[PDB]
Amino acid sequence: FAKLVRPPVQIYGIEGRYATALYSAASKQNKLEQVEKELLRVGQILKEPKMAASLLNPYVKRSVKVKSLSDMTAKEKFSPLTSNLINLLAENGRLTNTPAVISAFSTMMSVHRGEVPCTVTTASALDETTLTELKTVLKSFLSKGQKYVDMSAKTKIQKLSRAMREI
Amino acid sequence: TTGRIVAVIGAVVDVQFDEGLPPILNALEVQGRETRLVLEVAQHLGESTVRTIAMDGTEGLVRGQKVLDSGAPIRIPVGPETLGRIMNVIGEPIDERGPIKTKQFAAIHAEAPEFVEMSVEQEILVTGIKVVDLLAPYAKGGKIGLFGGAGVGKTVLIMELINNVAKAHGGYSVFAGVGERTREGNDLYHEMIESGVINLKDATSKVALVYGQMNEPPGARARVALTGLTVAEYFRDQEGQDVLLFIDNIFRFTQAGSEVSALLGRIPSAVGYQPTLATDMGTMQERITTTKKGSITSVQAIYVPADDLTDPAPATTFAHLDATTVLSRAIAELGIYPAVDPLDSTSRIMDPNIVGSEHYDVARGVQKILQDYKSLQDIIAILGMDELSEEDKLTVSRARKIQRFLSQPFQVAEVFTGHLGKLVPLKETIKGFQQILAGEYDHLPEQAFYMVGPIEEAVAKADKLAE
Amino acid sequence: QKTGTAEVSSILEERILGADTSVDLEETGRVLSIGDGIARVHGLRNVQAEEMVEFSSGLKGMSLNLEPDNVGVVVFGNDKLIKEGDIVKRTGAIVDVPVGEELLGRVVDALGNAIDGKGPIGSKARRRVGLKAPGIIPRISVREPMQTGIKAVDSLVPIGRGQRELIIGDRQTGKTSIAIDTIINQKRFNDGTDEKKKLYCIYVAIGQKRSTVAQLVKRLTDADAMKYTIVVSATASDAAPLQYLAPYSGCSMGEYFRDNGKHALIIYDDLSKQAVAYRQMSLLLRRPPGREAYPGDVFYLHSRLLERAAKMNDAFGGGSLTALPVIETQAGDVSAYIPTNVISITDGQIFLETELFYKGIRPAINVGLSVSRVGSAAQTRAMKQVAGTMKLELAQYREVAAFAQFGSDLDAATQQLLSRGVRLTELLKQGQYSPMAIEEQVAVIYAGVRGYLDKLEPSKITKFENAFLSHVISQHQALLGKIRTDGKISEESDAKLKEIVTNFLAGFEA
Amino acid sequence: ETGRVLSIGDGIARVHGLRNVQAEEMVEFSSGLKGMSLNLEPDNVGVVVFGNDKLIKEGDIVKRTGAIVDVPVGEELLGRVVDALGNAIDGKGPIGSKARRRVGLKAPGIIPRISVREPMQTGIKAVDSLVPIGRGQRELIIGDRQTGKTSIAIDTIINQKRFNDGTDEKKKLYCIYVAIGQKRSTVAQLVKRLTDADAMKYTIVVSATASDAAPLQYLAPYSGCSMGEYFRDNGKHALIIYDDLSKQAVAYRQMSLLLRRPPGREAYPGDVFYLHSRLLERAAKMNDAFGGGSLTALPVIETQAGDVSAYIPTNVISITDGQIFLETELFYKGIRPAINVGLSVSRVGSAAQTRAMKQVAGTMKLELAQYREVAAFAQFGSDLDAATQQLLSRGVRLTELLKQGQYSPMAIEEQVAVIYAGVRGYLDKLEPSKITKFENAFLSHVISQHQALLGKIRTDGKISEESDAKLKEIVTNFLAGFEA
Ligand SMILES: Nc1ncnc2c1ncn2[C@@H]1O[C@H](COP(=O)(O)OP(=O)(O)NP(=O)(O)O)[C@@H](O)[C@H]1O
Ligand SMILES: Nc1ncnc2c1ncn2[C@@H]1O[C@H](COP(=O)(O)OP(=O)(O)NP(=O)(O)O)[C@@H](O)[C@H]1O
Ligand SMILES: Nc1ncnc2c1ncn2[C@@H]1O[C@H](COP(=O)(O)OP(=O)(O)O)[C@@H](O)[C@H]1O
Ligand SMILES: [Mg+2]
Ligand SMILES: [Mg+2]
Ligand SMILES: [Mg+2]
Repeated sequence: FAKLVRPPVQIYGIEGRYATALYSAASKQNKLEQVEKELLRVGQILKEPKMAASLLNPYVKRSVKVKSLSDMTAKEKFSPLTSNLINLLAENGRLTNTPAVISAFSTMMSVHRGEVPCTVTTASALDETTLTELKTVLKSFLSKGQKYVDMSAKTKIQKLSRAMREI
Repeated sequence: TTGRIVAVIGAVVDVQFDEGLPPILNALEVQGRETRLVLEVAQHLGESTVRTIAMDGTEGLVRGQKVLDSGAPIRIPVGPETLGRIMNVIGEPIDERGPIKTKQFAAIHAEAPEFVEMSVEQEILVTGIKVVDLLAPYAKGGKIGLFGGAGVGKTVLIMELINNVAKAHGGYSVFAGVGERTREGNDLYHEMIESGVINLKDATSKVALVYGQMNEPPGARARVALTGLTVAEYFRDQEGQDVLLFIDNIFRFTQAGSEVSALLGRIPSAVGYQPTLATDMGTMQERITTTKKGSITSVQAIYVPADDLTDPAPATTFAHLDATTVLSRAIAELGIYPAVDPLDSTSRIMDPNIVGSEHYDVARGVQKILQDYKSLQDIIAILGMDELSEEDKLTVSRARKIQRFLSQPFQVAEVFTGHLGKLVPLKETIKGFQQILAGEYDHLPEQAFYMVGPIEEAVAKADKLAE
Repeated sequence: QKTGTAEVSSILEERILGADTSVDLEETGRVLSIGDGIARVHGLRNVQAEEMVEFSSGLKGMSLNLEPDNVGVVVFGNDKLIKEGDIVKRTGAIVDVPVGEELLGRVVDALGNAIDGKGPIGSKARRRVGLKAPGIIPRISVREPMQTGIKAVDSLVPIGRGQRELIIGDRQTGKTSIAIDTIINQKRFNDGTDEKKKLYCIYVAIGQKRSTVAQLVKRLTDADAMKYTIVVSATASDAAPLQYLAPYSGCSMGEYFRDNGKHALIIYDDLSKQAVAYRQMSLLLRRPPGREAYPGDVFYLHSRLLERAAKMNDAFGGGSLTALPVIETQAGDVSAYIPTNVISITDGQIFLETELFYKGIRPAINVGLSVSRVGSAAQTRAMKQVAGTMKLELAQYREVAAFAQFGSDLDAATQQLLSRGVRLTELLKQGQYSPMAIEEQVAVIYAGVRGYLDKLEPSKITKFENAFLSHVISQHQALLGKIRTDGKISEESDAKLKEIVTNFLAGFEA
Repeated sequence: ETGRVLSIGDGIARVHGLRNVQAEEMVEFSSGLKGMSLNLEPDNVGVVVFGNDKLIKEGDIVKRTGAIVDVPVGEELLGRVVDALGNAIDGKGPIGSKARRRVGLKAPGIIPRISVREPMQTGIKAVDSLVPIGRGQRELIIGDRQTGKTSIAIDTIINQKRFNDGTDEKKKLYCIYVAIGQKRSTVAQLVKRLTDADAMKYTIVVSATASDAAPLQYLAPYSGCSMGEYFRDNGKHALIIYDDLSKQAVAYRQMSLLLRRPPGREAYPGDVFYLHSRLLERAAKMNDAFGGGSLTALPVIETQAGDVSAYIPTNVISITDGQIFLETELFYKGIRPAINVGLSVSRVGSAAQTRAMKQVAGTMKLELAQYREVAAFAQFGSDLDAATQQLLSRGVRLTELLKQGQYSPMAIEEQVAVIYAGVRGYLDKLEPSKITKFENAFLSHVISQHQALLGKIRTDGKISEESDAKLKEIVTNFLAGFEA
């Protein structure tokens, strides 16, 4: 019934379906950012030498795994309206999945903010702007300052080409 | 509202809607095409997305393309200004004569004439085709079906039908070629302008044409028949008129339904038809009917896939008929056109209290003797002919005569036959056979009954073949 | 696929926020998806298996799959009226139908609603369409005749009350007529004074076109049969679950008469088309396909239904429901999945054949294949003492039929059986809508089965029986009407018959 | 400009990107490989690779073309041999392809057309008399393997020399010949056959064979169609021969199954009808207002043990305007070309002959479907009346007539010559075992003597009582000069 804040990143179609939820669950209370960081933290509350004996453990089950996740929520920097995307993955048996659910939370966050096109040879241009390939030049200026059938195919073969300057 | 294509396979496009989820059946609008593209909604997969069939090819679409909720089911140029005009799947005219001009439009997805509206009156429509009239007469304003495997004369029959029945008729006719040959539409347009049931000049056109041939998508074919009947449904309910609705070929409707069914999410059923072959047919034959308000004589032609009359398509079609003419390859192969199986063809009004004891008693007598001859058939042809009774060489003799006298040079088949057309009035048919049956021509040789009209025209060939 | 319904966005979002639509989805739910007459639904967390629910847009539905994360519901009606979101609501609904005499003459739909346009049905009672059949003990061995008044049947394929005889044959062979005439013939008992012998008729039309069911009721009306007949009808353009259901409604409305010491006859025309519908629901519900794509319960389907006709012992009313299901076979294949099943469930078959039909044998009953396991026991004694012989004689006639042709010169001993045979055969021919009284039958069979017709040209037989029948019916209403009530053929009635037969033939062929 | 490769296998590349790619639009691959979009799904484009997908690897780069798939067109193709995409492969350096038509063209609707009236001659007595084709017709050649299905389509192109090496600009017929599924060893041996008899000049030959990728056979007969669509849409006459659609269908099946489109009957996909329907509609007889140009299409189907119930063979028969059946049985029996008259139909009848043929064979097609049945009834040695003693006394001789050599068409005039011999009853008294040494003479005797009569009938295409009269003696002037 409820209408849904589908933010123009969309992402999936089948699986990281929780993610596509909280860009709409968040965008009511504008706590997008409160969680953009909350998740970053939980991503490692579980990658402990103390949390993997349930992380991938069909041994305890939906019993002492959800009410043992009233801890790693209430306790820590959480306990909001996002201690629940866990309490869901907790019940809906997909704790083994959250990493991917956080991953996509991002790639959908940084399309309300940044843009993602990348250089050729190294890092991310993060062109957080209202226009694509506007600031693609004026941000790579901080980069300086830091014919016979066959020969046809063999010339484009070096230009923008192959295994050369790639490394 | 506005919607965006999410995915596209072959003929099935899913679409996503910000707000206005269109109800199933609702015609949707693809924004951005050099020719109009409609998407009949088919289901709600949920998450504000709807799967749909395209009423034309999806070559070109792109993930995100703009789609608009036309708010309601496909709508067409129902009305009197359709005569002489070649419509199509979605209304758009295609004889090149600029918009069909009417301010009355109806959705092609109607409900069906309730119980209480059913008419129980049936009276014999004579066709002048001997075999049908003698053994299985059609009934004014009733569902008729033309069964046929490929190439046995199904389509030609329906021509010689529209020639005879639909010419000496002062009402309205609606011929709708679903899923067959485009060549054969062009072919009929011009014969139907030579005869001028379609007249390009005045407005004396008595024939609406709807068309969606074997060159169009599954979407189209699946609905072309829904259109052509919406067209003839008007001329019925309003006028109180006598609407002649011809279809060719009502089979292509279920086949078309088949092609997309897969991509729509259906475990297939027997012979691999849709799990819905049954009801798909029902909520659609149940419309091609006759109410108290008006009458529609319907003449469908059904393809029999591989001649197997049990193939779930032609099989399920039989329930929906009042008179069925069934065509036989083995008969056609013997040169006996129209290849009607005088023992698989049936009418509801073949009742002595409807056609009279003379008619009835005479039909059934012919039916019998042909059946008896069929029975001696593998005695004789493998164990010496003259080893037969006296009684039997007699019931063979007459039978083969009867069997041939049942052929007719059709007027639309002169091109093939070689004899000038023909047409026999019911009572000269009854009389003709009654005679042959009675033993009155046991002297004239076989070929004399092959391909003549009224019985006498055989006594003609009886001497012409002599000296 | 991997995922799972309910689990996504629309639903997902709100398990985070905090959603509080009072009815914790116990008493209601909302449509997660809808197509091809299936409506997957979130919530209804308290529906029972097979419960009836109401759609926001007013439509009716049935809960066949209770899956873990959603209820799968099949839609009683066109579904353009349903969309993702619509709220679905437990109505506390019992699927039950109108019951009792107030239906005779009516034409209801699959669920019990008048559709004859004659307004309200004064249904004093309701009964649930879903009911177990009488077990082992409530019953006693079928013995009272259920006479169709068709010579071929009442002599060679007896049906008793409580029996399930199957009308089975290719299309267009007279399967439905066999049913019709049977209903018609019932009247003579219903307008008599014997309650023990009346029979109330439910005729369930499944999957046929309206122009037909209509036609049908006109004919049943012209015979003044409608007065003791209920006509339940789930026609071709009705939705699936209706058709699926119709026969069990029908069974329930007769099951009433059964349990009130009365006697009903139900026709399921056509039990093959019901199967088809149920198949459709099963497939779209995504349930494992088997042979011909039918479910694993398409036997269980029909055996639930047909085991519900019975003959209640005295201690239970003495009542009876009798079923004539009708199966369409394809190219005569009676080993196909559905035929196999029904033929298996029932206790007799009347097979009809097209060659028979055109050869002249109408009704076109193949008396060799046809059978009733109740048999002699369902027959009056009179009938028994001619039918027996006839059966045997036709049987021999059958063994030697080959020499009909290549035998115009063979042992005068078997020249005999041929003659008797073709004659007996002529006697089993019968016109449409002309059901004969049992004593009448016994007479005309007596004639042939005792020789008297042997020296008459086969042609004339159907005319002789026509006049001979008439003669006795107006004249000797005496010891005709006596053959009936006494039940047997008296040492004395034997003679008053031989007198009328031989002396009437005499003058007939003179 | 386009994006990633998600996964690759079996000629099916999944692609994560291409977000603005048209459905049915051809992409291009890292390695320079032309692919194709067919599954536009939420999170990827499944693409059918048009060649060896070894070169492709996860992660490669796929780039849009913007274009729906298209091919070389026009006279600059005649005499060549091109693969399914138009590329030349006979080693003679590119074609002069100024004209570039799209494969995915829909067919001519109702108006652009006109009843098929134009005789498309095969030069095969059997076909040209009893199942005559006409320009715009689709006539199916169907039969078991090694029955003669191809030596039909070949004998027909080899017949079009006569018209293409002359003046009359209507009688001219340019030929395309798709070769789907066959082995190169054959395509070649076949071109060689064309070349020799000198016909290769007026004949495109698109060839997508055994070793060619799957989508390449899928597409081949379409490509070869566009090329023939030009010739019609520009006022000229084309005859395309798909050999064979059976093998094509199989190919389409592969793509479809690998694309994970749930399988139907015999594993084929739902639209496996649409496939042949749409392709085969694109042959038409354009009406004057559109060029007068045509596209006659001989599709070819191959049956198993004769089974014409097979999904496919039943589909294609429902589509074409009639067909010729083949039958190994007749073949070995002596009836070469093995045809089965009674079972072959031409849904255009005489409307597609000269009034010269029509007069010798216009009610002889319903005669060799009754003389047939009336020699299968009285097979045994007994007695039959005055009427049916003759029909047999004739036919046996008549059939010895449609018995025809191979790679040796005949011009319609000569066909009318021999057909006349019998049909008018100038053979009704000769032992069949000779009716061949006979024809082989009486036809080289009335080409060496009367180029006269041929002249007329060939031109006006009819036999006036004039022409007829001359015949009536040239014949007679021969039976008495041999036996009597
Ligand atoms: N006893 C009879 N004598 C002569 N004709 C008969 C007889 N019984 C039935 N018919 C005719 O047979 C026809 C059809 O038989 P029907 O009762 O419909 O069998 P059916 O198996 O139901 N065919 P269908 O319902 O279409 O699958 C009718 O038109 C009758 O008039
Ligand atoms: N009219 C004829 N007279 C004598 N031999 C013939 C004739 N026509 C064809 N043949 C021979 O029969 C063989 C088969 O001819 P073909 O055209 O390849 O039939 P096909 O069914 O297409 N074979 P295939 O492509 O393997 O299916 C040849 O190798 C010919 O030489
Ligand atoms: N009335 C007829 N008289 C003689 N031959 C006929 C007749 N009708 C059909 N035929 C033969 O049957 C062929 C196919 O006819 P058609 O009706 O198109 O088959 P289909 O039933 O698939 O539409 C014709 O081309 C013709 O040679
Ligand atoms: Mg046709
Ligand atoms: Mg019936
Ligand atoms: Mg070949």
